[PDB]
Amino acid sequence: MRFQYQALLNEHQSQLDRFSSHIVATLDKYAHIPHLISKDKELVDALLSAQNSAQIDITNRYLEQVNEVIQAADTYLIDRFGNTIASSNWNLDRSFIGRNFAWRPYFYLSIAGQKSQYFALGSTSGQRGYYYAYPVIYAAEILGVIVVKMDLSAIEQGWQNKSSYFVATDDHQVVFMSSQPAWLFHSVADLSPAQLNDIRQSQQYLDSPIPSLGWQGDLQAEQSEWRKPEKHWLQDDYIVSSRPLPELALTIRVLSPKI
Ligand SMILES: [Ca+2]
Ligand SMILES: [Ca+2]
Repeated sequence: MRFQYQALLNEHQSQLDRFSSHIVATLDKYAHIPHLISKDKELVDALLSAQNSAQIDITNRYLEQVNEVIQAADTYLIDRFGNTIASSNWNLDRSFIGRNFAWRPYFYLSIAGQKSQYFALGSTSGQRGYYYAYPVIYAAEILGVIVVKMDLSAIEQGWQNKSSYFVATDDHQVVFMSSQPAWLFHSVADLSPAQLNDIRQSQQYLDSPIPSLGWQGDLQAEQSEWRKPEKHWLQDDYIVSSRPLPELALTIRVLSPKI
């Protein structure tokens, strides 16, 4: 079987190439949309007359149309103070209208004039998403931020292997996407109270308890093994190959049971 270990690592490299490709192709359908619509009349006019209900009506219906064309979860416009003033979900139970997101990194970074991206557990929706944001600029001034939130299903559904698993981990090794849903919002390895407090303060996963999956291993290695404490009652160990995707601040990992 060890006569098969290198071959498995080689196959892992191909799986990571194919999945990373799928991820990039899927995100590419949404990444440029905030810039595309950012200066559109409907968005700028709303930011300039945010308390004009007829204008907000026009802008809400436009964002709803855009959101349907791109098949995103939500597309919404935020003023320069962080308040959502128009949104594709204005007519849904999860309406973001009136909610303030100045505390979210995608708003903090984009109101400073740059494009930004982020992933999180949605605070109003309760749904995970990948977020792209872009500043709305008119007459050389930043007036607000436009955001597109993408549901993660098409990415997770692209993992079709039935003999291996994948997880996408953030910088604290918290599992944000996975082919095993039970591992979502758990860390790969134990975290200290201080680390858990930092995650909680960021609100990236809201108030989610972040339990530990308890694996041990070199989480910084491209090719490694994850094991449980010796003599533990379940030794579900794995051969694990990892591929960081810096732009996304996520590392993709493929896990194959060892033996
Ligand atoms: Ca435009
Ligand atoms: Ca084993």
